[PDB]
Amino acid sequence: GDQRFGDLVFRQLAPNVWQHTSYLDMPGFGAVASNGLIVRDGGRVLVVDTAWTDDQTAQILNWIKQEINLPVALAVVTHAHQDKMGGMDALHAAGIATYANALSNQLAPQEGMVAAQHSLTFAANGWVEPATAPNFGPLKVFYPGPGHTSDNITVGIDGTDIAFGGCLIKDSKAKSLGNLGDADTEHYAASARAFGAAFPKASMIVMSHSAPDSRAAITHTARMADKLR
Ligand SMILES: C[C@H](CS)C(=O)N1CCCC[C@@H]1C(=O)O
Ligand SMILES: [Zn+2]
Ligand SMILES: [Zn+2]
Repeated sequence: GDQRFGDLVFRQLAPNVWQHTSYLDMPGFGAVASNGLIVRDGGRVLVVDTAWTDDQTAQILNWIKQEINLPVALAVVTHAHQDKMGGMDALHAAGIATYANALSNQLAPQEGMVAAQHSLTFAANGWVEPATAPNFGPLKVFYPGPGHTSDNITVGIDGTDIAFGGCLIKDSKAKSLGNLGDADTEHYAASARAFGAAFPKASMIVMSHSAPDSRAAITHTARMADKLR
C-alpha cells in the first residue's frame, strides 16, 4: 500500500526496494508526483533520485531512518531537472556521496540544480564505466541515449525484476511525453527502445511520473517519440 509519511508516499515494491513519491505544485500543471527508489543492499541503503526539494529529501532520509535504520551509502540521480536533483543539498548535508551523469553535473548550474559530487561516464554501448560507479552493489546504471533530456540515465536493480526509467519512460496509457524543450526529438524513440533492450528481463518498469507498469510502458513511450521525428 501507499504509506503516507508527512507529505510523501512510500510503497514497497520488492523485499529490499521501495518507491519514494514527492509532490510539487507546478502552476499550470497541478500537484505533480515524482517517484524515485530506495534499495537496501545488506547493511546499507542506496537512493535513486532526490525529491523535488531539500525539505522533502530530508524527509526521505527520516523515513529511511525509521523504517530501515541503516546508513545511506550513496545516491544516484537520473538527470538535471528539479524532480530528480532538487534535493541535492539535503543529501550533502547528511554526508551522503552523490553521483550523476557527468553531463547532468555540467548542466546542473544552468538548470538551477546543485551538482552531484561524482560524475558517471558511459561506454559507447551505454553501460556505466565501472570505475565511475564504485560500490553501487545491485544498481546497474545505463545511459540509453538522449531523449527526455540529453543527460537522462536509467537504473536496473539486480536480484529483482525492476528497472527504473526515470523521466524517459511514461506509462502505457500516457498521451504525451510532456514538455520537449530539453528533449532530443530526433533520438528520443531509439533511446526508449535502448532502455528496454538493456534490461530485457525487467517485468516491473518504475518511472518518475506514473505508477509502476509492465513493459508495455516502454513501447508506448517509443511509439509516441516516433512522432517527434
Ligand atoms: C519538473 C519536471 C521535470 S521532468 C517537468 O518539467 N515536467 C514534469 C511534469 C509535467 C510537466 C513537465 C514535463 O512535461 O516534462
Ligand atoms: Zn525531466
Ligand atoms: Zn520528471
